Amino acid sequence: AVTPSLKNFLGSLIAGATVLGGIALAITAVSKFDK
Amino acid sequence: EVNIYGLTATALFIIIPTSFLLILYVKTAST
Amino acid sequence: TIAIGTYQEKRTWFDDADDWLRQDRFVFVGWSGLLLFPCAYFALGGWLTGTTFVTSWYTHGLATSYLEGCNFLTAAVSTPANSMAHSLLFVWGPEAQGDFTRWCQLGGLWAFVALHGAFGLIGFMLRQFEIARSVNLRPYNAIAFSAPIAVFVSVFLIYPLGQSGWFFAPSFGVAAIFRFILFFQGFHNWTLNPFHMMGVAGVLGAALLCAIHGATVENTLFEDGDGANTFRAFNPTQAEETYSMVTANRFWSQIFGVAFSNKRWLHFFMLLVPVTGLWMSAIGVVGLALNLRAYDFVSQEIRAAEDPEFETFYTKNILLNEGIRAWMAAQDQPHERLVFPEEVLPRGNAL
Amino acid sequence: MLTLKIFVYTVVTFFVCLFIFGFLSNDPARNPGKN
Amino acid sequence: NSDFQEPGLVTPLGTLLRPLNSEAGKVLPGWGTTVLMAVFILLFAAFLLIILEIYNSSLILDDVSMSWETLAK
Amino acid sequence: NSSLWARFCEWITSTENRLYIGWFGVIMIPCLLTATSVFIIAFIAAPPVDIDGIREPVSGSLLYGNNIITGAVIPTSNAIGLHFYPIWEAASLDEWLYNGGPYQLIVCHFLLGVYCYMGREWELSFRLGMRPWIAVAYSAPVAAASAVFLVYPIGQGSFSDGMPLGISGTFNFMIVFQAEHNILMHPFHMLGVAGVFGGSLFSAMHGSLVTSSLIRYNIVAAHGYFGRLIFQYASFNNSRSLHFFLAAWPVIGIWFTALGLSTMAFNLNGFNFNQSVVDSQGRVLNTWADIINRANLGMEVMHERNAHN
Amino acid sequence: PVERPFSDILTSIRYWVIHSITVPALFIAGWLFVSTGLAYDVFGTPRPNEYFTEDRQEAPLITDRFNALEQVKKLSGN
Amino acid sequence: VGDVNAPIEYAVGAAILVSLVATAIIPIVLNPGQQAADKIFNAK
Amino acid sequence: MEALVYTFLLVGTLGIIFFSIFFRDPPRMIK
Amino acid sequence: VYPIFTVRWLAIHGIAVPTIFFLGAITAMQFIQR
Amino acid sequence: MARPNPNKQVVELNRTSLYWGLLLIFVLAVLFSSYIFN
Ligand code: CLA
Ligand code: CLA
Ligand code: CLA
Ligand SMILES: C=Cc1c(C)c2cc3nc(c4c5[nH]c(cc6nc(cc1[nH]2)C(C)=C6CC)c(C)c5C(=O)[C@@H]4C(=O)OC)[C@@H](CCC(=O)OC/C=C(\C)CCC[C@H](C)CCC[C@H](C)CCCC(C)C)[C@@H]3C
Ligand SMILES: CC(C)=CCC/C(C)=C/CC/C(C)=C/CC/C(C)=C/CC/C(C)=C/CC/C(C)=C/CC/C(C)=C/CC/C(C)=C/CC/C(C)=C/CC1=CC(=O)C(C)=C(C)C1=O
Ligand SMILES: CCCCCCCCCCCCCCCC(=O)OC[C@H](COP(=O)(O)OC[C@@H](O)CO)OC(=O)CCCCCCCCCCCCCCC
Ligand SMILES: CCCCCCCCCCCCCCCC(=O)OC[C@H](COP(=O)(O)OC[C@@H](O)CO)OC(=O)CCCCCCCCCCCCCCC
Ligand SMILES: CCCCCCCCCCCCCCCC(=O)OC[C@H](COP(=O)(O)OC[C@@H](O)CO)OC(=O)CCCCCCCCCCCCCCC
Ligand SMILES: CC1=C(/C=C/C(C)=C/C=C/C(C)=C/C=C/C=C(C)/C=C/C=C(C)/C=C/C2=C(C)CCCC2(C)C)C(C)(C)CCC1
Ligand SMILES: CC1=C(C)C(=O)C(CC[C@](C)(O)CCC[C@H](C)CCC[C@H](C)CCCC(C)C)=C(C)C1=O
Ligand SMILES: [Fe+2]
Repeated sequence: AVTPSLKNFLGSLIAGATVLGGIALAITAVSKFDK
Repeated sequence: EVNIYGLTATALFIIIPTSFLLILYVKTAST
Repeated sequence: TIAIGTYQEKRTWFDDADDWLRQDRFVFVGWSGLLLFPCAYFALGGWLTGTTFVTSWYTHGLATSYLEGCNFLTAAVSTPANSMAHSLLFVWGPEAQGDFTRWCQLGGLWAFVALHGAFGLIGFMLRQFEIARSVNLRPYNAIAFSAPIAVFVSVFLIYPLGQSGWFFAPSFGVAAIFRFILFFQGFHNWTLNPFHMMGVAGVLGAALLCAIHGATVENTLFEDGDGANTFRAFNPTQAEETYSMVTANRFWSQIFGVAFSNKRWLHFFMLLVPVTGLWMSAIGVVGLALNLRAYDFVSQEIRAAEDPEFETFYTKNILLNEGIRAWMAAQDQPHERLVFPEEVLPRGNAL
Repeated sequence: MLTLKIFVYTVVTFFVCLFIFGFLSNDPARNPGKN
Repeated sequence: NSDFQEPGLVTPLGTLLRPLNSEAGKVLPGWGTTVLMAVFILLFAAFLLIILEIYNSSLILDDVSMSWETLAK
Repeated sequence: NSSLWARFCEWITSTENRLYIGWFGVIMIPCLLTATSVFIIAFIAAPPVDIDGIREPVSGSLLYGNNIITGAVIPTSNAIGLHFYPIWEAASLDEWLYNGGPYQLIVCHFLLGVYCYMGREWELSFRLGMRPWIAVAYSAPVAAASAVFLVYPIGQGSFSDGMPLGISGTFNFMIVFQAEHNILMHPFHMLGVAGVFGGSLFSAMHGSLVTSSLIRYNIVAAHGYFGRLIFQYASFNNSRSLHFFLAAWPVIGIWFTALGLSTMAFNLNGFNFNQSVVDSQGRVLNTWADIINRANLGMEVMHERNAHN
Repeated sequence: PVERPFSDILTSIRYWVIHSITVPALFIAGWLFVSTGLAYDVFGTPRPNEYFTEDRQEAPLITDRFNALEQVKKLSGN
Repeated sequence: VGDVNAPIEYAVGAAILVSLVATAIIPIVLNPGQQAADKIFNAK
Repeated sequence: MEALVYTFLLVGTLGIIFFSIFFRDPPRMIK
Repeated sequence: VYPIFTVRWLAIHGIAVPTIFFLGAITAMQFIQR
Repeated sequence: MARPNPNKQVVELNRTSLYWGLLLIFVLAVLFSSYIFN
């Protein structure tokens, strides 16, 4: 069964993926604007 | 003769590096 | 055959990202910046927030915050309680369950700061490597920093990992660090361990070298300026050195007995001393983490126990350690629920 | 031990007199500079 | 030097194993297959995190008991 | 020029000797030689000494069951207090040993030797054309040693409070301060710790940059690295100011810590934050200072004998 | 594209117009944050009169890992 | 209990004094650094 | 036995110090 | 010279805003009767 | 027994290095002998 701790862990995985994607998008957009 | 192993350890640690360094110095000084 | 050189292909997103990151601005971001800046920023922010608002009432039974009326020397970010043995104390973890107030109360802020700070140190080392590669210099600053990172890793992660839990790691503060130092002096006899002796020698020798080199260089300058002050008689584009090596060499060969005759060797010795000292100290604390302490000198203990009329400073140090332990464990370790009656507390009156 | 006292006093006086008569024998003018 | 100072010794095993040590320095154009490596690295990191949390009691699973008592299965 | 005095002056003042002597040399040489001779002899084969003056001798010589770490030369007895106790003042050599005269002998001769070494540094610097400001740098360790070995006993009133010449003696010395005066919280000791740590940091980093720059540029190349590493552009762009800063930081730190120890000799104290936080109704909430104070209280209680037979 | 010198902004008018009305807002926000009592609620720091609960007259102790939330809620009296 | 004794009048009075003393000296400390960084940059 | 070992080690250290002071190779590299 | 919202702007503001907030908080804490 | 190896240098150790090594070993022995003997 999906224990609450496992649900929280999957949520943390999603949040980390979101943070990394945000950083990547920021660098990409800024580089494209400047070049 | 107390802690014979300790005495042997001290003697080896004082002799082996000293002999190695002295042999190296004599070998190189010939150049 | 189809040979190839370097960068003879079409440009890619990676090329644009690299070009933007490695620009010339007031702040050098670089690739290591992505890992360094966020982590260090959050570490500093967490420390300040913990020292300003959060308290340690429910972990150590103390009051450590400006909101509670503590000075800059007594405020600190206390470690989590001993019940939380080695949990990483995530906000979403089984302990906090997602409540920020309870997360702060239990003491996960310490783990937050410690982890993000360790990753910040890694990022800083990578930044030094990146700068050195960019400007084409050998990376010796990398090793010079590899020393303190090793010391930090040892003290703040390996020592608690061998003990009961995070409760015994340093708390980020001044009075907390003093408590830590006294705690080792009492329980481990950390002052008698050879590794701390070597570290002390290394640090003191580093200070000595700094002072002596500065004094010698500043007291052997060449006459290349009419003004009374020698600071303005120099520009960064000088060709020759600003001080006479021969005169300093003769002076220190006639005063002390042995003197340097090679700039590279001198500055490399400067680099070498402190790094070795701190590495040896780190190894010593690594050993202590497993309660592998140099405490006994069993022969002296046996001789002292045999007859009371034989006292050396070592026995007095042992007695002082006993006193420290007995009198401080009462409130230093609340989870043990220790209540020593005044009859049993060690005292010099009873020897 | 009076003899030891006498010997120590004599030695100390000799050395101190040597030092004093040393620094008084035109110290400042014996330097590598010329002025 | 000529052919790096004349040819070396020849042995049957050397001749047999020569093919495995011939194409030195060959490379593919572009980035090749770095994206697959990145995906695999991410999956490995996730697996390492999962095991680390399982062994640290930060991720309690129904089946695992996480104690010496599991030896009495 | 050919007078015996002239020949002696030329020999003492000559710079062709392997080790320069000078007049400060003629003073310091016998002092330091006597100090080291007596120190070695007492460290090897000295008998017990009653430091506390309660007929409880403390053994510190190697022959009496001791190592390098646990050996030392015990300071003089508490009965002598601050009196002057030369060898010819004691009734007999055995009593002189029992009371602890060689500590006084060593400390006096060594202090004179270090002061004359300070003087000889300037003397040789002047004989060569160098500038005379190395003695100022050397004053820091000399000041600290003079404080610890002479000023603290004067303030406390006895030489038994001096630092025993050993390792475990030094550790006991430090522990007794932390018990009595709370040195750790004194601002001057904080400045001393900062000076030592900053000196180590600057030595390591200066060595690293200089070694990296030196290629088969010394300051104009590494400055580009430093300005962008931790920001802080155009801070130490002059090669002379940098070395002056190096020479200045640790010396000032050690001066401040020595002055702090001297002030503690007259017993003001370190800081004291005991019971500085109280809630309503008057109850007391513990802070880290209270734990430090508990450790200090246990230390002090252990040290004092009180009941001495 | 040259990272205008700080001197240029120092003499600007819009810079001062913005900052002289913005910074005081932050300062007053902090003052009201720690004055209204929001800090105690947000960060869980007990008030001076909440240290010792009616039924408890000593420092608290968690002595529990997987039920630390309920333990802390009970000890704090909330 | 744990309320602030002082009123908001002093809050604003001190805000004015500690807000216009920090927004005008943060660019004066960095000016040397920004002036020297450009000299270091675009050179090597 | 321990005392003799300690004395020998200290004497050896002092002897190496003296030899370094008095029998060093001349520093002709830069002088 | 013209564009704003650069790296320097973000870097300075990030450490500037919380500093002012915390200074206000501490100044307010000063005037508590305990 | 096949061909002399071109990569063959010889180690060199000046006197200062020898003094440093002797000092290091003797100092370490001084520091550690008491602990070894207990
Ligand atoms: C580069 C910057 C950086 C770095 C290195 C870290 C690192 C860390 N943070 Mg910090 N953090 C950051 C930025 C950063 N953070 C930012 C920007 C914020 C604000 C949003 C935070 C807010 C924050 C909080 C509030 C907390 C942390 C915590 C942590 C620690 C736990 C890491 C973890 O499990 O997270 C998750 C990490 C990952 C998910 C790794 C990435 C792996 C990806 C997702 C793989 C995906 C592949 C695939 C889809 C997965 C398949 C499996 C499944 C889905 C089927 C760690 C030391 C926690 C901690 O330890 O505090 C005590 C904590 O409580 N951080
Ligand atoms: C003469 C007295 C003396 C001296 C010189 C030393 C010397 C030393 N001791 Mg000490 N010690 C002594 C007596 C002494 N000891 C006594 C009598 C005791 C009682 C037992 C102790 C107890 C003791 C303990 C318990 C410990 C030491 C440690 C050390 C070492 C410190 C290494 C270091 O700098 O780490 C400090 C540096 C770091 C941790 C690096 C962190 C740097 C980060 C990355 C910077 C962060 C950025 C920051 C926010 C920027 C702000 C800058 C701002 C401050 C300006 C060093 C060899 C420590 C050690 O090295 O053990 C391994 C240690 O744990 N000693
Ligand atoms: C991180 C931990 C730490 C650190 C880094 C320090 C650092 C320091 N402490 Mg503190 N201390 C600590 C923890 C710490 N302490 C704790 C926990 C305690 C309580 C247990 C103390 C208690 C304490 C006391 C009580 C004292 C210190 C002192 C000092 C200083 C010692 C170095 C000095 O000034 O000597 C300077 C150099 C000398 C004293 C040596 C002089 C050398 C002479 C002049 C020449 C000798 C010639 C030699 C014999 C011949 C050699 C020739 C050849 C063989 C090489 C330094 C600032 C001392 C201090 O401040 O000094 C005033 C002091 O008195 N500390
Ligand atoms: C008291 C000890 C001590 C401190 C505080 C210190 C501090 C520093 N040294 C640095 C550098 C160095 N240190 C070096 C050698 C040494 N440094 C030493 C000892 C120290 N060095 C010693 C003994 C050596 C000899 C080996 C070198 C060789 C370098 C450098 O190259 C570098 C430099 O250029 O400096 C000029 C800087 C690294 C910046 C940084 O953190 O990156 C950013 C990373 C951050 C901010 C993450 C850290 C987060 C920390 C771990 C969390 C806790 C933060 C709280 C504020 C803790 C407060 C604790 C309370 C008790 C106050 C920083 C100014
Ligand atoms: C009976 C008796 C004898 C009693 C003795 C009892 C007893 C206690 C014995 C002592 C025991 C003992 C030896 C203890 C110490 C043991 C110990 C802790 C060892 C640590 C060893 C160790 C490996 C530590 C690791 C760190 C380490 C390598 C430290 C090195 C320390 C060190 C040598 C520092 C340098 C010291 C020093 C004085 C340097 C000065 C250099 C110098 C002359 C530069 C001058 C100079 C400046 C210029 O600017 C220029 C230009 C020139 C040209 C120039 O020259
Ligand atoms: C996508 C996230 C966007 C930002 C969110 C706000 C960030 C600021 C958070 C401040 C603290 C407030 C409390 C939040 C905490 C909180 O409220 O969590 C709550 C949330 C859900 O828990 P529940 O409240 O549903 O649980 C209740 C019960 O069911 C528990 O048994 O937990 C998660 O799913 C993970 C959330 C992560 C949020 C942190 C984001 C960062 C993740 C780590 C990133 C690492 C990057 C590594 C790169 C290599
Ligand atoms: C009146 C004053 C009398 C002072 C007497 C004491 C002088 C001490 C002489 C130290 C010699 C150390 C060996 C150097 C061996 C040697 O030949 O070094 C020579 C070396 C200079 O070498 P070069 O610059 O020529 O080398 C260039 C390189 O590229 C290699 O060629 O000197 C130094 O680097 C500084 C040495 C300071 C090191 C100080 C160490 C102090 C240790 C003290 C141990 C005491 C133990 C006590 C036990 C009870
Ligand atoms: C089982 C078989 C046996 C195993 C053991 C074998 C051991 C072999 C020997 C290993 C050690 C060799 C050491 C060589 C020593 C040596 O000759 O070094 C010389 C070397 C510098 O060499 P250079 O770069 O000048 O070389 C230039 C070339 O021309 C060759 O000289 O210094 C170092 O790299 C660090 C040396 C150790 C650190 C020295 C300073 C710090 C320690 C001294 C502390 C004194 C006490 C101070 C506190 C009181
Ligand atoms: C919440 C949190 C977070 C974050 C945080 C942060 C990011 C923070 C920051 C913070 C900060 C960023 C802070 C700052 C602060 C500052 C301060 C607090 C300052 C102070 C200062 C002072 C106190 C000064 C003084 C002085 C001077 C210098 C001038 C005059 C003189 C005197 C000495 C008076 C997160 C979400 C991630 C997670 C969870 C937790
Ligand atoms: C020419 C030009 C320059 C010089 C410039 O700085 C910008 C702003 C980009 C950005 C907002 O800084 C993007 C910052 C986002 C960054 C990628 C996030 C990850 C890295 C760090 C967290 C950034 C903060 C570092 C700072 C604290 C030193 C633009 C748009 C331009 O056109
Ligand atoms: Fe230098």
